[PDB]
Formats: sequence, structure tokens, C-alpha cells
Amino acid sequence: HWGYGKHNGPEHWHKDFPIAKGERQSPVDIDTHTAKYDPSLKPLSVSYDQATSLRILNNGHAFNVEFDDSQDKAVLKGGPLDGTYRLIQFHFHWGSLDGQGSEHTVDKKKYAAELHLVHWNTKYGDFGKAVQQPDGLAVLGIFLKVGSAKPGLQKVVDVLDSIKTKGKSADFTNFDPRGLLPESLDYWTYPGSLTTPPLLECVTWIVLKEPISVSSEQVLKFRKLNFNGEGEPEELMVDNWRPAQPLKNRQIKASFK
Ligand SMILES: Cc1cc(=O)[nH]c(SCC(=O)c2ccc(S(N)(=O)=O)cc2)n1
Ligand SMILES: [Zn+2]
Repeated sequence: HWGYGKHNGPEHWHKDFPIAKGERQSPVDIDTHTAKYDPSLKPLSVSYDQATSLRILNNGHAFNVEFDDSQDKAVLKGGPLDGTYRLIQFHFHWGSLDGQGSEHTVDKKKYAAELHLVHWNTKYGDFGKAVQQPDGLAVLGIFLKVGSAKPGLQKVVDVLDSIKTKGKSADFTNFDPRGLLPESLDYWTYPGSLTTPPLLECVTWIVLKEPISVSSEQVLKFRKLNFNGEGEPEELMVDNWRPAQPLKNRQIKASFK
């Protein structure tokens, strides 16, 4: 039922998922002047050398590039995290226009898109158990602006016409997510939630300050995907982002300055 239209978009989700109005919802606006530099925060450790991508899936909301997370191969640690979080998938949220699409904002600035690399805390054994814990997930968020192409994104873009509609998947092996990272790992972090239903409050968010640049042609191909299934009226997959939610009783911390 839920999605991103007038009839079933973010402003409706609370009726099936009442935590939509909870105390630690995501995304948020990152007010860079009031984020506190925390000299106790560690460099993030992103260890993606042995990542094993398997498949890419249009799930009707976004596309997910999925990884084999049955061993400790692509892991996030350090930063604000205790313990070791394993990469399970990444996906993006993007707009119908270059001036919107990100979920997080920075001093109210929206970016053209935002990439989420989703990781789960290995102390909980698997992703389905982790989402039921307040420290179950760590999502690394990276902003996309439109400018020069991102060469490490092109393999993803070029497979999208094979997964145009909801429910389609394609083999997607040997994809290296290190090609999607900016140069700096400086970040903001705060406790929050999944940004789509079920909206569970299980995520430590780590949002990088440096955006990556993608070309206008790369994001135009994201906007050619469809939310609908094959044989249904075409609804372009655009504007699949949740707007910023109330910060409430939270403190965003900065790893830098
Ligand atoms: C309990 C449960 C199980 C599941 O398979 N998916 C979900 S929601 C989908 C999901 O895995 C997910 C959703 C949103 C985000 S986000 N947009 O916060 O990074 C990350 C992962 N919830
Ligand atoms: Zn997301």
C-alpha cells in the first residue's frame, strides 16, 4: 500500500506505521552550525575489499544492489559504532529534478540523490533480528550532486534497463562499492530510523560531508525506472524520498572541525 504518491506517500505512512511520528525518525536536516564536533569519534573504517555483490532488484520503491552477507566480507566499523556491521545492500533515493531527491538535507540544502549503504550489527546474527534492536543497523549515507560522471556508478546505471519494473532482478556480480565513495570520510552521525516503512528506530546514521558527483545522464537513467510492475500503467520512479523529520531530543555529532 505505501509508496511515494499523493495518495500513499510519506504524509500517509503513520496510519499503518505509527512510529512515523516517533522520537528518533529519519531523515533529518543537518544544521551544520549546531552539530557538535566530538573529538572522541573515530575515523570510520570502511572495509569493502572482499565485497561480493550478487544481484540488483527493483523492489517497486528503489533498486537494491544486494551483497552476500553470510560471512565478514564488506564491513563498517569504528566511527561512532561499537562492534562490526556487515554490508547487506545499497540503494538510492532521488528526485524528478536535480534540485531535490536527497532525504537528509544540509542547512536545508537538498541534493539530487542520496546513496544508502545498509549494514547490520553482527552481534544480532542476521538482518531481520538486527532491525528489532536500537543499535541493529548502521546506514552510511552519501549525497549525490550533478556534475562530472561517477565512473564507478556506470555499471549500475547500465543494468537498469534490465530491471525497469517492480519485481525484476538481474545478476550483478563483481560490483565494487568502493567506486561510489568520495575522497573524504568526514561525517555527521545521529540515532535514527529506517526512512521507509516499517520506519523502525534501529539505525545509527553516518552521513558523509563530501558529496560524490554524478552526471546528468546517470541520474536521468535512474528516472527512467518504474514504480509499477510490467504490464501496468507507467509511473516513473522519481521522488522516492522522505522529507526531513523533527529532530526532537537528538544531537547530531560531527567527526571533523
Ligand atoms: C523488518 C524489515 C525487513 C526487511 O526486509 N525490510 C525492511 S524495510 C527495507 C530495508 O531493509 C531497508 C529499508 C530502508 C532503509 S534506509 N532508506 O533507512 O537506508 C534500509 C533498509 N524491514
Ligand atoms: Zn534509503
